[PDB]
Amino acid sequence: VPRGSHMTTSERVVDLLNQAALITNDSKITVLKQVQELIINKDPTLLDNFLDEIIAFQADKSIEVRKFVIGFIEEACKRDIELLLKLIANLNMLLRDENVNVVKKAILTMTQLYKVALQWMVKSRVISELQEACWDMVSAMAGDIILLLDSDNDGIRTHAIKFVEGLIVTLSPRMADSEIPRRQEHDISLDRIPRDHPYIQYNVLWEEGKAALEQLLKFMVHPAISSINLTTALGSLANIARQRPMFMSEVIQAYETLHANLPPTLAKSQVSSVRKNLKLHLLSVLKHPASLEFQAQITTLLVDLGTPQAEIARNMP
Amino acid sequence: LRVAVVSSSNQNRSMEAHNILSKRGFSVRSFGTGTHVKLPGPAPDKPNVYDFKTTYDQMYNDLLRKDKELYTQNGILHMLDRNKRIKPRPERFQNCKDLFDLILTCEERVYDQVVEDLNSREQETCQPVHVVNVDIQDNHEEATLGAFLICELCQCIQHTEDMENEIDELLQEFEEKSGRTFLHTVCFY
Repeated sequence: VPRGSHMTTSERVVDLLNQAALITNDSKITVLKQVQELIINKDPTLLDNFLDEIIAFQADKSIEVRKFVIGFIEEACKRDIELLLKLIANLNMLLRDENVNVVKKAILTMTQLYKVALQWMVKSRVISELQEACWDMVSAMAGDIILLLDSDNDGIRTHAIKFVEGLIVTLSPRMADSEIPRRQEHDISLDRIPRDHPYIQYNVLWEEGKAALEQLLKFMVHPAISSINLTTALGSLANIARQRPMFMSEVIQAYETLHANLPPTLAKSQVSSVRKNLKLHLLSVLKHPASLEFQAQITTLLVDLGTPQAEIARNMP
Repeated sequence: LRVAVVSSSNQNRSMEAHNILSKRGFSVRSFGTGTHVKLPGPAPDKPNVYDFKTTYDQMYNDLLRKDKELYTQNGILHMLDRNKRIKPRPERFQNCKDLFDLILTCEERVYDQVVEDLNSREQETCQPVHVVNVDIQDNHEEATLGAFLICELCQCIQHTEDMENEIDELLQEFEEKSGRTFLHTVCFY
């Protein structure tokens, strides 16, 4: 940026915003991403001042522009979670976009923001009626995504499964045998929530995580479940069993059920694709220290699927 | 549409496909999942073997020394020369960190390796990547045919309204039309 060193950041943001206004194609995203860097990272004190100007692009006709806005909402809220107070309506409206790729993007962002909102609620010294209303909105959007398991669109359903998976994990406690991904080491989980919190009720969240698991387990035995959604659900259960091994029993049971009752609507190559992923995920759960308790059952299913005795041993301890 | 095509050695099936896709305006990268690079040699039980760190040009010169005549005859020098014009060396899938919409593999063993690899990476985004297999025999003629079928599939996918919602129906049509099976799964970034 020539003479970039003589500009105030604010001026440069204003110039860039008027520049983006001028650009009639997707290259406006490059400019808008520069604005994002300036107001979220370089000088976060400008974030509030320029929020409405970036959020205005939520009405852009371009798919890629609307997706950028969702990504911007995501970063803005991670920078200053209080911004969720004024951005949760916008996020939920983007969840309801006419375009499925924009909707899927909103699902992925909620998978990130739900846990951030919950931590904010947990940590807060005091909670305004507005913040309470914000959590109600977040929670209701989470419920809406759970209902997207019943969408008629395969891609939407795959994304809903991943959101549901993340929720089940957030709403259950880490334990001694939990295998936690490095990126997620600091994520809130149930055990981190004081039992005597003024607003967020531990026991309610527990029952919500359990009911989310139950919905996922029900979804999996739906007679018309698609090849992709079933393989997604199988992977999600393996991640859940590994991160939250108190559910390992339910996960193994679901694998046994599927193995005995393949949905009959899968085409031949889809059956093969699914069976290959059942084996893969059984092997994965076998490797986890907490599978000691289910080892005879996992072994039996793996032999059934045509897994050589030698391959099983490789995945043992 | 950002595509990756993956074979075993990143020499033949994936490079034929890289070439056709690239020429037809797709964003494409190509990889191999094998432990090492294999090229045909003087007998079926005597392949030439290389590290993935070795350049197509180094393989060319090595083979030009060994038997100029055999490796002109079996199209391998020409293949290596074609490859060089695309990129300097074969690439291991397990070493790359790029994102794709669609990963096409050229045989079930390669499909298994791609899936094992992606399923062992930590998910950070939960953005799905579709992985589709077509069994293609590792010779020049089947590679060419396989590449055109892959190009046809990628073309269809690009014309669809909603790739995730229509890809399985499309693959089923392709199975019926081609008589070849298309395994299909998703992995997550």
